[PDB]
Amino acid sequence: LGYTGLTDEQAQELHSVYMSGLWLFSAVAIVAHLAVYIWRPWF
Amino acid sequence: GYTGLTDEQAQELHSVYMSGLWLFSAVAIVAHLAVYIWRPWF
Amino acid sequence: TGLTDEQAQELHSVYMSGLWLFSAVAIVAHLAVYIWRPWF
Amino acid sequence: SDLGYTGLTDEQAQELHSVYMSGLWLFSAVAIVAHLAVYIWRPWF
Amino acid sequence: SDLGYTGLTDEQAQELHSVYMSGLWLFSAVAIVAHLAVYIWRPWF
Amino acid sequence: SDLGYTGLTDEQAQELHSVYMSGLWLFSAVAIVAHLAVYIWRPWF
Amino acid sequence: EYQNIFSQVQVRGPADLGMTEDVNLANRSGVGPFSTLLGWFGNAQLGPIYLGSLGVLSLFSGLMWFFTIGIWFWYQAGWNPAVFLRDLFFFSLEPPAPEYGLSFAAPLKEGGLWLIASFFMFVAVWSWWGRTYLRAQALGMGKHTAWAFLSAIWLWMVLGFIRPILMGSWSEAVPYGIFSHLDWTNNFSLVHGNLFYNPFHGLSIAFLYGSALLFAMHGATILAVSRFGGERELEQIADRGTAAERAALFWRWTMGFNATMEGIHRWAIWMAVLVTLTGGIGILLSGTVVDNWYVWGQNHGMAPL
Amino acid sequence: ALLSFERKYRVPGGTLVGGNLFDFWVGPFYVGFFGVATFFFAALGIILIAWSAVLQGTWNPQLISVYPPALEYGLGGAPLAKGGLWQIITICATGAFVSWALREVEICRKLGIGYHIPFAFAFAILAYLTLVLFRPVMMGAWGYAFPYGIWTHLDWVSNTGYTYGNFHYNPAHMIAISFFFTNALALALHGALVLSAANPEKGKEMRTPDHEDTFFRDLVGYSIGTLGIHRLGLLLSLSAVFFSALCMIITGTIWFDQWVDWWQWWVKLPWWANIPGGING
Amino acid sequence: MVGVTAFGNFDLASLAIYSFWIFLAGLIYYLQTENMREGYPLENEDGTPAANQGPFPLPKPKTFILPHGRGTLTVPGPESEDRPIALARTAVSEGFPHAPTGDPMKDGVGPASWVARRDLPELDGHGHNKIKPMKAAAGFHVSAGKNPIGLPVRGCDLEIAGKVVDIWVDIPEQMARFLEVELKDGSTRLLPMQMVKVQSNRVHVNALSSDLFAGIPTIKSPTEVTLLEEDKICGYVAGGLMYAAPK
Amino acid sequence: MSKFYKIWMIFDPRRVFVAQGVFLFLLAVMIHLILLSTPSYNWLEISAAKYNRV
Amino acid sequence: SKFYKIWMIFDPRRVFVAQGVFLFLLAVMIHLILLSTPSYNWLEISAAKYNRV
Amino acid sequence: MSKFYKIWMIFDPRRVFVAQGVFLFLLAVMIHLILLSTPSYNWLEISAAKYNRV
Amino acid sequence: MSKFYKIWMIFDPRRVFVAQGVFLFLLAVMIHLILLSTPSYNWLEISAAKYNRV
Amino acid sequence: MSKFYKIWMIFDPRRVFVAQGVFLFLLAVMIHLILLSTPSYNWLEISAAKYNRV
Ligand SMILES: COC(C)(C)C(=O)C/C=C(/C)CC/C=C(\C)CC/C=C(\C)CCCC/C(C)=C/CC[C@@H](C)CC/C=C(/C)CCC=C(C)C
Ligand SMILES: [Fe+2]
Repeated sequence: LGYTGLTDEQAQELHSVYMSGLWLFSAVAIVAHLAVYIWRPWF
Repeated sequence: GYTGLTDEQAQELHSVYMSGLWLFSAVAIVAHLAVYIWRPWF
Repeated sequence: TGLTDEQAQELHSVYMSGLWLFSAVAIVAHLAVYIWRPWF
Repeated sequence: SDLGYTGLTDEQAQELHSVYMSGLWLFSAVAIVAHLAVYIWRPWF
Repeated sequence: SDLGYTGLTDEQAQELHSVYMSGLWLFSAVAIVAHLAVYIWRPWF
Repeated sequence: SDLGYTGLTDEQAQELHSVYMSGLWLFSAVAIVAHLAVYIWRPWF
Repeated sequence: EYQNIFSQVQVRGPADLGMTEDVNLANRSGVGPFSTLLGWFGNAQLGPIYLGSLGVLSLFSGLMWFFTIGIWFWYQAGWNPAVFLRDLFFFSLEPPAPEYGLSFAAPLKEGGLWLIASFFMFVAVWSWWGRTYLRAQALGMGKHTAWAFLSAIWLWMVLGFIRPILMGSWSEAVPYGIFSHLDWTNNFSLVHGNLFYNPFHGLSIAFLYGSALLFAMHGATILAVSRFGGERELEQIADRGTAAERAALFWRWTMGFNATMEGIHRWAIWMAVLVTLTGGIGILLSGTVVDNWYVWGQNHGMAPL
Repeated sequence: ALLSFERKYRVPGGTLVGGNLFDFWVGPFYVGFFGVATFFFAALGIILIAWSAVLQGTWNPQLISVYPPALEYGLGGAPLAKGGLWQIITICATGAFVSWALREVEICRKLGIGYHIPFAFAFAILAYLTLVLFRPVMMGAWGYAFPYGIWTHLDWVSNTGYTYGNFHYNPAHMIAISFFFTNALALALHGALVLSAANPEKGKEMRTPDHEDTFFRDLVGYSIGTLGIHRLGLLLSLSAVFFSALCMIITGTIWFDQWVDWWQWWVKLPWWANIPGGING
Repeated sequence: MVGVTAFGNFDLASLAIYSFWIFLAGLIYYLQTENMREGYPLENEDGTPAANQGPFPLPKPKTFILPHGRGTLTVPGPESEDRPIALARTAVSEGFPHAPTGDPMKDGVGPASWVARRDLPELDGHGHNKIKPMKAAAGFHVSAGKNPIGLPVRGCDLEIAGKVVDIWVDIPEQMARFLEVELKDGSTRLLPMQMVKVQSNRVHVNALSSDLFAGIPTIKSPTEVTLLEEDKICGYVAGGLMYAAPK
Repeated sequence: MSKFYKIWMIFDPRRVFVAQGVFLFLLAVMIHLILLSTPSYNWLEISAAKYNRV
Repeated sequence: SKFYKIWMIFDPRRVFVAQGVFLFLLAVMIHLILLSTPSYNWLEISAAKYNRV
Repeated sequence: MSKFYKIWMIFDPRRVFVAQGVFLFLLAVMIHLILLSTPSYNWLEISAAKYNRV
Repeated sequence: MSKFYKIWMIFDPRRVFVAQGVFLFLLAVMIHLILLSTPSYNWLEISAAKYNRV
Repeated sequence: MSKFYKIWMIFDPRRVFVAQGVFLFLLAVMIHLILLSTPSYNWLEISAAKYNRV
């Protein structure tokens, strides 16, 4: 467990931030794909 | 052991990794099912 | 390598368990393919 | 009267050789079964 | 007597040579059987 | 003196030469048998 | 007449085992015997071989690429060694026919085995990357070992996987011959008119020459200071001795502009990577961009019109 | 001008003509007796290439061209509208490269290092001397030389190369081409280790000479050391120009055929040349 | 872009070249710059910072962290020489060589210079001297080489100067570096293997004469050669190449 | 199969994870490209031809 | 029989890493050999059976 | 096995096992490839010929 | 014949065995390949003739 | 001829033996290959015509 020296609290906070960013980006991607599919579906 | 991990540490790490593997595999199963329904390859 | 008889015993048991699992999956797969389309 | 590069004992070499021969006999038996199966299925002579 | 370069004894060389000759005779016997089988199956003379 | 660079003795060289000549005679005998067999089977003269 | 070629006095002994900071000694064991001829030419230590995970990874995929192409070649040879010996370096492993083109439905004879064989050499070259890379990481070196190596792979990749996909055909990759590759390189120029007016090739033409031409002098500068302590180069940046001091000014006096020990080795890899980096984009343009260099060079007044 | 440590390295002696003559330094560069000769010829040699343009009338930057005489004229009267310009511009550059190389030895002697750099360059020039007064003359006239026009960029392959077919099948050329790769593949590692030890992982120490061997030994399994490469780099690079220029000579009056057909000489071998099967037989 | 230029002739094709024109020149500026780490800023004969420095400036001085626990070197810091440059400027006027005032070989000018190194007889990364005497070389021995013991040492001027006793061998390179030639005077002189050319049976010194054998610089430690002498010996030894150009 | 943690007693997790990441990514790329290669299975081609959108 | 003994003489780590590389390469080779043949190129027969091409 | 067992004394077992494994796998692969190259023993083809798989 | 056994007193066994193994395998391979080229002795072709598999 | 034993006093037996073995084998392969190449004494070739195995 000595590869970076981060704490459980530090890793918790960092992971929460990263997941928030991931969810934001994924939401934008979902909106984009929905818009394209409505405009022109690829199935 | 190359690495000095404990039994408890390895237990926790393996549990986490297996959880991730099961999640990813579940997504893969859903995807394959969707494709096969849409267009089977058999 | 300096492993003990007990250590080698445990490691070999684990490895054989894994081998049997993998081989079982392979057997199932081959059976499925052969039923679907035999190659003999 | 070991006489190796290797320092193994007579007992160690005995055990290792027994193990290796067991493995060889197992593998050879599988090979014999396979060749018999192929020859029955389609002989090459 | 010996020359003295690998350092093997007369007894050690005796045993090693006996083992090697046994192996050679075994292998040669198998080869003889194989050649006989092929010649019976299809002679090359 | 014994002019030895290799340092072998007269007895050592005697034994080694006897062994080598025995091997040479064995090999040559086999060769003679082989040539005789071929010549009988198909002479090249 | 002693132009610094041969060691005159030969001294030999126990090889250094090796020095470890962060090296996994589990993968490193054993030492090797000593080479005869190079002891006149120079050093003789052949080993040790780091049986590394990537090295093992490269060990098989290279070997399978090494061996498997042999067997399909024998299928050409008719199982006759004297036939195989004669038309050695005449056997050539073809890619799939252009009807398949991009499509990976090739038969084994008709280039199917190329994609089979080529996938394994695809594994080996990339896997050797880290074997260089990771070992530096253990000893804490620069990663230039990696970045000069990727220079080749970027152009090595475009020959097979990048340039052919942009059109959409596997024929436009290189058949695996000893002579079919060489006929292919000439064939490439003929396909797109002449390869003459292809710029990034013509740029690459300069820099392969820059490799050996410059380094003949660079070594000679070191060869000049084997009397002046050239073989202790590592601290000759740190402790600038007469090795660094004298010759460099000769490069001031001949060329006007001079350099030092540390920056002189920048030119080595940095010029060298121009050998491979330039071609990778350069070979692209013939297929997907400029189908005939003979007319394209006419645009910018380097062609006769 | 002078570096922070140069000054003492300039001693007015050893010069090839006479020890103490014309050995002043013009700022960073040095101009001397042999210092004139390359400056003498290169200064005009460029400018008559400018006069090459006017004979055509073109001034488009690359479209300026210098045209060698064909086989016919040789050592005779030739219109400068065709020749006696490429023939004279031969005089300038050819003198220059000899002038510059033999210039170098004086400052080499001054700083007391080997003649290898003049030796290396003088041998590098020997590739060029192969191209004019050697390859043309060995047949008999400079017609068999490529034009000294910039826009040609050595585009004489039209009749040059394919008279020999696939020309990378000159045996020496097959050897010659491979050499620059051997240099360029090895070149990285010396450009690596001394620079990768000079630059370690940002945050790691500079390396020691004991570190130097271990990296290369565990990788491919053999270290000759630093000097082996510098010698090989000189062994390689001069061989590459040596095996390239030599085969240039044996294109003329030695090989008048197609380079592929020579490899058939192995396929010509009476023992197993004519066994049916495979690709030939 | 299927044969489709943006307009006329300018497309992605020329874009790569136009990229390559700018891309190259930036590196060449960087390549010129990173070679500028010794002897800058430029000086003149007098010692003033020169009028011309050039468009390419000094790159940032990065002090290297050093191994062995010896200390640190800051390169490029202020460049120092700290060595005998007692000389005579031939001309106050700009652009003239510098005549040797007294004995140049003590000072070291032209081919005779010798640089101020570290004063440490260099140990290896393992903590032992890189150059080790044969007698103190534990384990290694003369294996298959022409042991110079038995070869009369000959100078350029064709006088027998000495005879070899030991070789101070390079342990890392496992190739010989220095040659013990103790002279008839009494001092034990080392000559680098690289400098002189030995054939099958003699030891010839083609750069300097047997008179300069008498002044070959002495070593303070009969067991370890110091760095400063290394050049100072060779600077002494290699300098006479031109002073003894006659003879 | 609970006993499988001994491999983590054997293998440093970081390198296994990075090898796995490269492995999975390259495999997904290869499968996707083999798919898209086939005219039969090419979702872009299928959509283009079905919806008459050539 | 009893094959525990190999481990105490022969290294584990190398065994597992080499075996992993071996199995992946082997599986890829066999799969590609299948895919190259017209029969057992299951994509093509899938197309032909559902007659979509 | 009366006297064969001394062989492991003169040969280091680790290396002989490595070499044997490499040799065995190479041999099996080579023989299988040779077998396939023969049109009579292309076990893929026999399946194709029997069941009339085009 | 009786006293050959000093050859091991002359030679190191292990190198002799390495050479013998390489020699024997390479020899067997080349003999087999020549037989296999030999139309009279390509058992794989001979298997085809007697059984009317083409 | 009687004091040929001094030959081994002059030369090391091991090197001579290596040379003899290598030379003997290279030689034997040479002659066999030449016979196999010549059509009269390619002993394989005759066997076909005598038995009419084609
Ligand atoms: C003793 O007997 C044996 C058999 C062991 C031998 O010794 C035989 C040994 C041999 C070496 C056999 C002879 C075969 C060689 C000579 C091969 C020579 C190969 C070349 C000359 C070509 C090398 C590379 C050429 C190029 C340009 C390759 C393209 C670069 C890569 C990017 C190619 C990658 C291609 C693809 C398709 C990757 C994707 C994989 C798909 C399946 C997705
Ligand atoms: Fe340097």
